[PDB]
Amino acid sequence: MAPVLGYWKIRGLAQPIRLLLEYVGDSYEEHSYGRCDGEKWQNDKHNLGLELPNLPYYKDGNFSLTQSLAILRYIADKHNMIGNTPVERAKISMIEGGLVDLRAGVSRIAYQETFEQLKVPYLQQLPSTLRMWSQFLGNNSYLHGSTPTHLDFMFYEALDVIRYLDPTSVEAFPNLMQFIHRIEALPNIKAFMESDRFIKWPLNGWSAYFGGGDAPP
Amino acid sequence: MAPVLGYWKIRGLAQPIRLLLEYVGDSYEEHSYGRCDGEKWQNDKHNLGLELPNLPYYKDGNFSLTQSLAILRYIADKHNMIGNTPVERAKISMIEGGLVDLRAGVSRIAYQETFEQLKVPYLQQLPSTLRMWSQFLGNNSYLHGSTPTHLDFMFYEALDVIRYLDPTSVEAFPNLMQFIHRIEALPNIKAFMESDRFIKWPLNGWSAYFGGGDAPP
Ligand SMILES: N[C@@H](CCC(=O)N[C@@H](CS)C(=O)NCC(=O)O)C(=O)O
Ligand SMILES: N[C@@H](CCC(=O)N[C@@H](CS)C(=O)NCC(=O)O)C(=O)O
Ligand SMILES: [Zn+2]
Ligand SMILES: [Zn+2]
Repeated sequence: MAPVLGYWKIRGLAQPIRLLLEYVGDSYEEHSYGRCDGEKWQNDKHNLGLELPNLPYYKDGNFSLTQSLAILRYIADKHNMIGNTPVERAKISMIEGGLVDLRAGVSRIAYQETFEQLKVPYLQQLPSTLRMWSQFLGNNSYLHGSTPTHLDFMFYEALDVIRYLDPTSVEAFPNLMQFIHRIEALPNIKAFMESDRFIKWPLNGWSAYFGGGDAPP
Repeated sequence: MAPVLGYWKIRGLAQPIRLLLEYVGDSYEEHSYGRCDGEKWQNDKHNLGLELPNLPYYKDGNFSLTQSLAILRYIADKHNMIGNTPVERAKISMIEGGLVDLRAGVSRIAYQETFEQLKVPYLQQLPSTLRMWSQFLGNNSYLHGSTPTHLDFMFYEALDVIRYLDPTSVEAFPNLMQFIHRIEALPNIKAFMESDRFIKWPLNGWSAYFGGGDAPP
């Protein structure tokens, strides 16, 4: 019995954790809740023993966790990706926070029925947001240090979702386009994404007006 | 030139940082932006050399940070409050993310015109969330370990903001009320709350329909 990752059968908040685990090659099992599996989650949520029940959850025998960033960080920490001194640990936590915000900017408007109109000031403001990430990355291959960390898988998934929302926005920054292909070329990431384990869709929860439904529109 | 904390002159995301800095008694300068000090922020932002510009920011010498949780954790890390093992560190990250959600539940709805109608489902769901937190605190004085951490100040603030929105919701859980009085009695915190540094209002941005404007309604 490997460590279990529990989440909706969507990319959402779990995709970076899935990408990280496949990158480092660790053993894990997913317990995936499909669109009609709400009751089953209601049962686990009551019975699993989670101290702060939520999705996603992570459970390895008696040890359990909720909160996407806590679970990412637990795996990142087992691999020495959360930095070495108070200054570095803090820098890494900043970058995390910004990447949380970058993904959630999509999430915040994607469930709204007025998505198509919220999209317009979203795209007016996005170039300055992408510019800041594009300048922060500069000509480094990765966000922090010289090898892939959890930060890169957060950043990847946010850039891939935004590129699907509006490709021209992301194409204005050559280094963010090259980052995207660099991650998809990491051999473990490429093998994952070619496997039947990979959830390509939906981006958000099924009920979203952008990146929802069972299949791309 | 002690450490600068920069933020709008609101409680919002920085209040727990102020309460923590106060609690450990470390020296710090606040640069506050008032409701029409927005142009000022843009100019400062221009010069602060922030890698990922935002508010709140924290700056000490040539070390700068954004993201509220990363600032909180840097201060907490310098005081041994982020945990001393991988399981522990992770657990603390999970509680933080929970507390981020707890406070953001109010912000999500507070800016909308339709706040008063969003409020109805919110308070339908609120007792089982408060119940989750009440059981997790259980008999302890503090959320994690036996002395106060950044966690407690995040929790205190979120509880106070919810107390305001609906006093009857929080009064149902005696251990949570006691928690609030405990935090309030802490000598450095009492002194802080009696000083004219202390920001009691607004809870959120001035433009919010709840916990906004110039004064309690
Ligand atoms: N801040 C949390 C958000 C988790 C959350 O909101 N989960 C949603 C799906 S994205 C959910 O279905 N939670 C379980 C529930 O509502 O019972 C995190 O990062 O894990
Ligand atoms: N997740 C971020 C959110 C920061 C944020 O949105 N800050 C707002 C105020 S609460 C802001 O005014 N940012 C300044 C700017 O965008 O220039 C954090 O926790 O610090
Ligand atoms: Zn590993
Ligand atoms: Zn100190």
